[PDB]
Amino acid sequence: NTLFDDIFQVSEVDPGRYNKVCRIEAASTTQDQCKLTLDINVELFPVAAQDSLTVTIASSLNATRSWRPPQAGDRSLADDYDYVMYGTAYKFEEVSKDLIAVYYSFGGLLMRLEGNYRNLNNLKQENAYLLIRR
Amino acid sequence: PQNENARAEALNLANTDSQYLTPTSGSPVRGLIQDHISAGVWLTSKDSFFTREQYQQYIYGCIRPEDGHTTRSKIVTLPPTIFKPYPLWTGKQIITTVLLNVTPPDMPGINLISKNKIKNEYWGKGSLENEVLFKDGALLCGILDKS
Amino acid sequence: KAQGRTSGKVPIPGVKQALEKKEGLFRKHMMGKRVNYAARSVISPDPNI
Amino acid sequence: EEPDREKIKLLTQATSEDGTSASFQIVEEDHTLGNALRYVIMKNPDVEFCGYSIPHPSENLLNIRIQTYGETTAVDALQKGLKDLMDLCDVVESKFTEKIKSM
Repeated sequence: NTLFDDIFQVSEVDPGRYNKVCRIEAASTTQDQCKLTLDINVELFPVAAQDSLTVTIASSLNATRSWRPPQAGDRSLADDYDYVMYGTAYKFEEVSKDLIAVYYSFGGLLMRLEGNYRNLNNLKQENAYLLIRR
Repeated sequence: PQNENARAEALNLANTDSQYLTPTSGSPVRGLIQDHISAGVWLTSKDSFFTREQYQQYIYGCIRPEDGHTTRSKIVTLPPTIFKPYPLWTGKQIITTVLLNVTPPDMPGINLISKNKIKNEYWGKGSLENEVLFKDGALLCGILDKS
Repeated sequence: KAQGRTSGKVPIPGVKQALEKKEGLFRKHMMGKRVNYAARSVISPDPNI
Repeated sequence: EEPDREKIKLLTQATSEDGTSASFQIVEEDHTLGNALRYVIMKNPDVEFCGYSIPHPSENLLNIRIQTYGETTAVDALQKGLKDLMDLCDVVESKFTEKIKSM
């Protein structure tokens, strides 16, 4: 089930001493209080400045138990996207009033969401799939 | 030593496991040295990605259930941190797996908030790789050093 | 104690000098000894043990 | 006759009760067989875990470990990867025989 979905306009793609990992900074196009900061594997999914990405955070993908490599005859929520990661939320913060930030870590690849309407259904769960279309 | 009394004391009292901290001021004296210090900065780096065939070779190459390194009589793995285009594990996620197999299953994970020796400007702009974070036995942030 | 010949290098150290030195009897054969069932060798590194 | 009974050796202290998670010990081997056999076992769609290990370099012992998802043992997965390692060396031998004829 989708816990967050928006569309983010990329402002800066910073390689920064890495050959496969870039830092993305993207404010959204629908709400004005919310920003993104993401570490993507730029070899698999190359992101430039002034892109129009589509970030979605789900809690699962649709009766699974543990990971198993994909086979034929499956269908996932990841089929609709281009770059799916997986990681844990570890820190909640309110930056000021009317803003609450969450921090994700996709095995060391970090993400920071700031905003106001994500305090509804971003729990502190040890599993939140992150999906990017286009 | 040549009897069972003196064997039970080199196993329990004078053994190397109980001499981890020194009696002078409590500092630890035992740890890895040079090529192990300078590989943790490469393995637990953020550039380090591993395919599935590479990931299980590094787990079994260090942890063998035959010699008695596991605790669950079966090697357990993690889901990858990249699913769709090409499924990949991260180098910090191998450290989570080697602590998931050598620490006992009844206790919860280790929770540590520490630092490194390598400053946050060496890695780039707005990185946080000086802060070592272990949450539920999972390295989520920061490389590993001599520290 | 004894002067005797007084030419130097006095022989037969006697039963006190068999006890008093760094070696003597009481630090080379009581407080430190030589042992059976021991070995020594040059050491070499290994990361697989 | 006499089949050789010290080459392959299943270590029962690491072996599952179903049979699906076992660890073998091959004598007088190294990375040559072990890295080539691990590539071929890992292409089985039923293999969950596969990796080899040389315990110490001074003796010539090779531990390999196979774990399957069920519905195939680690001995049935070892012998498919021993079959396809033979049938892969018969494609390299045939393509290289033809090109010597094709010179």
